[PDB]
Amino acid sequence: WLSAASFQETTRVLTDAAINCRSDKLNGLKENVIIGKLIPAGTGINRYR
Amino acid sequence: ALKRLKVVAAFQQSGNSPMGMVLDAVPVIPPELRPMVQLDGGRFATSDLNDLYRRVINRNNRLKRLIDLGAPEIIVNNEKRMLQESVDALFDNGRRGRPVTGPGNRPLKSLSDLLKGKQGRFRQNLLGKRVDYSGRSVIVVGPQLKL
Amino acid sequence: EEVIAEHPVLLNRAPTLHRLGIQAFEPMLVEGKAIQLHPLVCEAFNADFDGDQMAVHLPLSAEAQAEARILMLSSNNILSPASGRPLAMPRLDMVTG
Amino acid sequence: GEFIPRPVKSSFREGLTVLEYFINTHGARKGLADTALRTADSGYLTRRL
Amino acid sequence: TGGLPRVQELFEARVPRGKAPIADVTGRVRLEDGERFYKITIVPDDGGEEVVYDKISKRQRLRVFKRVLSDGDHVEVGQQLMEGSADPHEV
Amino acid sequence: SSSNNSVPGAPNRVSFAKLREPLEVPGLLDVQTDSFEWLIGSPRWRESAAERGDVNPVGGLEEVLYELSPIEDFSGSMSLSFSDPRFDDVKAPVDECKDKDMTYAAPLFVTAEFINNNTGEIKSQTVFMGDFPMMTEKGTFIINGTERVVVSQLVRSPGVYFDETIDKSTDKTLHSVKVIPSRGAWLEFDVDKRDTVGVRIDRKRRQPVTVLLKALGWTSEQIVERFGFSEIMRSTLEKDNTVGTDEALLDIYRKLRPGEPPTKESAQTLLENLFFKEKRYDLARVGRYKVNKKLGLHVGEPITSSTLTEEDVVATIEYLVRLHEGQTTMTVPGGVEVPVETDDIDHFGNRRLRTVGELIQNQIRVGMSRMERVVRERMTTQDVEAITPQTLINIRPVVAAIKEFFGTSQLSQFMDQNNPLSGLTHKRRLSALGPGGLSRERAGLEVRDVHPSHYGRMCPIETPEGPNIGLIGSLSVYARVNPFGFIETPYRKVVDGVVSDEIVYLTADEEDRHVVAQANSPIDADGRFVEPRVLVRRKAGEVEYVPSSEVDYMDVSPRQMVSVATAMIPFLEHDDANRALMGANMQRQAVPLVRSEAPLVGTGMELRAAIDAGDVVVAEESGVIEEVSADYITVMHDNGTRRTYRMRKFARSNHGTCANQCPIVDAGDRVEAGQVIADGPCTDDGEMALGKNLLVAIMPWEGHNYEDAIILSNRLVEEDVLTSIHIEEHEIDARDTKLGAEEITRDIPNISDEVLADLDERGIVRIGAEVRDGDILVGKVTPKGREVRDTSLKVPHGESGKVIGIRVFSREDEDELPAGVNELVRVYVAQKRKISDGDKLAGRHGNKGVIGKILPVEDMPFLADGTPVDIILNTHGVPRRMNIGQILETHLGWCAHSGWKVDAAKGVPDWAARLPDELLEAQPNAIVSTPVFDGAQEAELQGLLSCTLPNRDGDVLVDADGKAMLFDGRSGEPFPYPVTVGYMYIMKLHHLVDDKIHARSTGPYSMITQQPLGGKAQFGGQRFGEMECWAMQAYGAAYTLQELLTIKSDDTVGRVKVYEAIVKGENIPEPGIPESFKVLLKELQSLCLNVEVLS
Amino acid sequence: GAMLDVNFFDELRIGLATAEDIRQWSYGEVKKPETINYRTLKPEKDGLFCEKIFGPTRDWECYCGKYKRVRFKGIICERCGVEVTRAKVRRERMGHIE
RNA sequence: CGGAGAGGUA
DNA sequence: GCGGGCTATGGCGGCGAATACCCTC
DNA sequence: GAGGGTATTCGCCGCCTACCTCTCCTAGCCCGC
Ligand SMILES: [Mg+2]
Ligand SMILES: [Zn+2]
Repeated sequence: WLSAASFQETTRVLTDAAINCRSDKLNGLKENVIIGKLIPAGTGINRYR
Repeated sequence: ALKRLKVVAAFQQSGNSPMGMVLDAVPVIPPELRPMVQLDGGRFATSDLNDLYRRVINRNNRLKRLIDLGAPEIIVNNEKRMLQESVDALFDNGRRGRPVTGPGNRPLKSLSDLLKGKQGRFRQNLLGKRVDYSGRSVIVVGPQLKL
Repeated sequence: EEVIAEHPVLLNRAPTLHRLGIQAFEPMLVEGKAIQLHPLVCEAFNADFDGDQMAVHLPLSAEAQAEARILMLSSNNILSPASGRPLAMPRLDMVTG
Repeated sequence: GEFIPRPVKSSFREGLTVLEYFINTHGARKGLADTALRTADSGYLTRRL
Repeated sequence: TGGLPRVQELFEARVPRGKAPIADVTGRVRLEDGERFYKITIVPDDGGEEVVYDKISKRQRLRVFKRVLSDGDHVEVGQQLMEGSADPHEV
Repeated sequence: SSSNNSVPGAPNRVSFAKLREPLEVPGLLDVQTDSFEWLIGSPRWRESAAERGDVNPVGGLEEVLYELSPIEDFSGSMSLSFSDPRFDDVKAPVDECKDKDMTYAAPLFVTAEFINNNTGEIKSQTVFMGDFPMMTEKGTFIINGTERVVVSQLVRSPGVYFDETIDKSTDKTLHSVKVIPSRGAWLEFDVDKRDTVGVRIDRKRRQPVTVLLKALGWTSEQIVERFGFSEIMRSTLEKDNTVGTDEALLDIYRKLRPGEPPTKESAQTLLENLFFKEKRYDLARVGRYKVNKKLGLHVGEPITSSTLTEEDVVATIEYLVRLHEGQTTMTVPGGVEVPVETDDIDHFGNRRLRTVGELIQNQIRVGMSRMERVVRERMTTQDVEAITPQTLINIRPVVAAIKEFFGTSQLSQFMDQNNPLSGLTHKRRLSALGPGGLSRERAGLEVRDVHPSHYGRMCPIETPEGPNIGLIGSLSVYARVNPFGFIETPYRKVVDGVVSDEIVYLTADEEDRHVVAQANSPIDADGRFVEPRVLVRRKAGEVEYVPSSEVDYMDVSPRQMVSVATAMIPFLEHDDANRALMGANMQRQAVPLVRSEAPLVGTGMELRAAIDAGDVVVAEESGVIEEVSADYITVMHDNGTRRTYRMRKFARSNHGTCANQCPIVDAGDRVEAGQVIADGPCTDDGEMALGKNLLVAIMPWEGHNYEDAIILSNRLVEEDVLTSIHIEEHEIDARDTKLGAEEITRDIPNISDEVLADLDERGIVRIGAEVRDGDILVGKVTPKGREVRDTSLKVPHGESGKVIGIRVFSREDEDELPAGVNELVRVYVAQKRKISDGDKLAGRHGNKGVIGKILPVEDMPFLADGTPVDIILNTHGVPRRMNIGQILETHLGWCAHSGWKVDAAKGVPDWAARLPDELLEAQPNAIVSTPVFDGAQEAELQGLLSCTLPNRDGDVLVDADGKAMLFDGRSGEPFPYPVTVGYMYIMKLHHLVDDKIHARSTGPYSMITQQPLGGKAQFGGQRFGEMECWAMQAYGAAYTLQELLTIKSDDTVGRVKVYEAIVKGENIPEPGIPESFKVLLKELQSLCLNVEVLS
Repeated sequence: GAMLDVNFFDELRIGLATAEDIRQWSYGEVKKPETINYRTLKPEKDGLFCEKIFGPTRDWECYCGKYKRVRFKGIICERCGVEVTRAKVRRERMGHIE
């Protein structure tokens, strides 16, 4: 819900996520950027870090 | 029925209750995230949030006094309507009816607006950032440089 | 001059339409008030010299400079990721000469 | 968008007359404006992609 | 559309601009010509039932494939009858 | 012949003009002045209207008062009326208001009379209506000391407007009409598909128009009588789902004010109220004339009505249906026939010009309506025989709306004062984006265009190059606005093939009817064209040939479609529209150079562009100079009177550029009325001089002038050829505040003695001290009632230069200070900026660039005689960009600099037969002019290059081709091939590198989100945009992106620890959590969502 | 979980907040629509900026001034009722309106 | 240094 | 009478869902 | 009428990045000293 909220229609995404009580597995690139953790790409892959 | 089931199953499956749509309390954002700037000359600018919070608090106190002192159900219902409109403006101003406008007929930035648009938090403060150790000048061609 | 020696600096131009809009060069002090940009990276940055400006960014952590020196160095980025064609190719005055 | 049937008959070396210059500006301004609007649209397309 | 709007309506798969009908089954076609419409009917060479594309505007031009589309011309399972753009969903 | 005869002290600037000048360029600022003196109703406007509009000369304020008054109660027992608006002398002269901060305004008074309709008692008074901002002699309103310009607005003229959109189902015409009123209510009447005609009153549901007629009381018989030919309206009649009249009336009321008893009486009242009134709906005379012209209802009766009528609506519907089906005209009874046709809302006849007078009038109108509501309210809540005019009138709304307009409007724009031309072009701008106009984000591509009606009314060139492309035009040179608001352009009535004088100012609509002829057409001085076929804009801007009998009118000059800054480009017809636009937008950015030099190859629109811009001090009346000094000329008139002109020396413009004015006359000279008596910021002997004449080569040179860059000689730096003076304005004030006692004291708490050396006894730096960045300017303490912070104004980041002037306004000196202050000390720091690498020189043709290198004068391509070229421009920029006009300018600049002599020893040359005399021989440094579209041909340039004078010895350095044989100063060997050389006029743009260089390691940080601050002013840091994160992600660089987004921006502990790590030797610490993410979490919770970070 | 922060995150979760959760978040109630007093230029009491609800406006400084030293840390003021701690707490604590 | 508006550069 | 604080219609396309008009039982 | 199948209409969402400069950020009125 974090990536979709930051993309577009933040109100609709946030309210539907709140209704559905969605949990965001911080596994994406945009989300890891938002929380300020290493992006799972490039020199962030578990192999390389 | 399918469109309705999409919303009903959401509450059915989880332990959350649909009673969260109706509020008995309203949270107040921390002040440092809605500060007032005391420019020289007493020119204290209050964020749009503080104005709406004041509207809601005023109407809540009004309705509280009217119930405590007793009043005809018509007046109390009218005050509850005004409180409902004030809270609706606070959460999402301009969605229903005429936006609550401040000085110079401009709609106020509600809580819903801090999270929307290119100016909202998501696309302004989270994705893009401002960074130290950075500068900017005009570029000119240096032909004696190396790649 | 000793401090900035061999410390990559990421030069950025807006809009950063593609990956090569950010590239890391080696800073050299120049007398003046304008960043001097090597003419071959102009096509990559899509930058001419009619008043265009560019941002400068300095990585700090040893990890960050490793990216700036290996991943992002300009000399290592010669081919366009879109098609693989060379972007540090001579053009304009070089082609005429 | 239709072509002017005149047409422009003088090069930019001989120097265009008043009418030729005007009917050339006709098409030049559309190019500039469409360039601006299309970069605006391409930014949005790139963001979505 | 033939530019950036075309790219947008492609990647968004909206409904192009002119949803030129496409063939659904192989066999010959019994197109009839009218105004503001045609009668592009495809015989089911497979052996089922005929396909119907009638009220689709006649202003829309036909397409040439392999031979220009015409009555009696054989159209394959996905050959496009009109020309222009096809809706990505139906294909 | 030459430059001109109108200006007395015109420099002898010979012109290549072939065609004559039937008319002289009007006053360029006359639009603003003549639209404001109409507003205040000055005697000069009355005289102007006398020889034209003598039928009804009424001013803007007078019109507003007449429309408003009388103000009467419901019973009609009393009335209030206004009349004879009156102005007094301005409180202070223009310089005083600009200096202090007072607005340049004058009192406004009106005679108010109160009449009681049951006692006959009449009480009259002179009620003060506030201070009215006044217009200076140039066209600028001084507001709060700052000088502002009210930009004319291209609104849509109110009235009926048809169209012929095409449906997707029916695929027919769907003719839609909208009777666009001024401050009214839209009453569209569409032809909805399925052969149905309907209304869309206001923006509510679409009831049929037969319903509207039934509400009007119209009988179905009457409708189908006047609508008999219409099958669609007949269908809408019998198929209407409504009968009678009360049904339709109630139906309208159902949507007008839902939730109220829709009684027939109220429906009738509102039907009359919305449209047929004149206090809630006013088409305005501009709209009424448009409607009458379109429908041809009342051709003879004067316009003395601004409300709709039944005839108007029925004629609208009849025109709509006749447009439907397929008509060619209509013959509505009681009026002349008119063609049936749609409306193009781009056509300049369908969009008018809200000049400054109209805008100020509208804002006064809304203020007066606000006052009218108050006076009507107070007319019923105060006892009779105690009411007086002065006790019912509350000025507040009016004085508030005036300030609202002059402070917080899109049209009251901070004036552009980069150079004398920027202001003059600002005062003649047509901005289509204001309140009641288009929006920049929403404006499409049909408005951002050149219309064939723009010819001679709006310049097709000189448009903003960014998002305002087409929404901000410029008024052409000869154009003027008619009383309604539409623009008119001069022509030259050609009669029976004779191109006769008696210019007639046609408008766009009448321009369409006739056939206009191009002035460049070959008139043989005998009133008859040479060839019969001359191109003409036929009807809808279709250029075509025609016989001389068909031709009706003619342009005034080949130079009529272009604006004032685009007319200063030489060889404009040789540049492409894009590059000419860039050059026109660049002439408005050239900075005033310390010395000025008029172009050798200008056009001619530079003396008038300076005498009509208001920076050259044109002498008021003829006389003899008596004493001339740097700060004052004293003309001793021919009647014994002396009028001393004071020169504004080293002032600050709106953009920090110096505003030098220096006298150009001697103590014995005799000047004439209208003669230029002193130069201005960018002027040389009264002509615009925005740059310098530099020797240019057109060769590529070692790659330093690569991709639009420029190579300058060091001579331009040593000799101050391009050295601009800039001035900055630093201010600080000591507010009273609730605590009190704020004082500008010298003694700075917790300060050193050395830093305090400069400040004078009062605590203000001594004028003439070079205050470098960081130095103290005004020691100010803050007595937070010792609690005194040394918040002293200091030389801001990136400032320097001497202190040239201090202005301090003291409360003890009974000054007009803001409320709650005591002192408003202000300082000026001036700095001379030489040209350096990064500055953005640019010619007049769009050949902009940034100086890539300043070579020493030794290693420069020098001619055979040793003269080093001053500038080198790359060859690859010219042919691609289609701005060859710069090359022709270079050639003619060489010819002008060298001087020439055509040898007519045995007959004049063939190529010089039509060359004007006085141009067959020119001494060196002879300034010439090539009018914008009638200048130097190519053969004449060839010839004038063939014959030029030797320099000192009998050696011609530039051959017939125009290319010299240069010597490479860097190596010595001559360049293998000849190189194009000449003198090109280039201008130093206001895009210096000194204002753009900027860097940050650490500094101020934002408050709500702890990201750094933005902008070069408060240090600030460059933004790592969203699409600069995509590039880093694509590179795979994770750690650099992480550090950039965490420990450089909003990880406060991370930031401080990173700084400590770098200053010490320790490794760079690990990141934390973005403060922005926590802010987002708190905001999401505040919405009412229990966001949580599980583990 | 995870309270404020510290990068061991996974599965950031969102959902509707009940009045009980809202009352658990808030460190007080706001029942007076005031922002600040002009004369003293200090936060009002029980307003939208109350130091007893959101936290000190200065580092280790109570409203009344009975405590202004670091050694006094974590003690809730006996007189003014504001908790003594660092001023950054005003960014995190929330209030609620009943 | 927060908002609104205007102008401008690439 | 003056100062301070408190209150109060020139965008445009896509899309979906909240709703006019007509045949059937 | 209920009901369904079609249309019809209106509300909402979206509309490149980065940067420089400037000007305004209330008004009315009711109570208190
Ligand atoms: Mg450029
Ligand atoms: Zn305390």
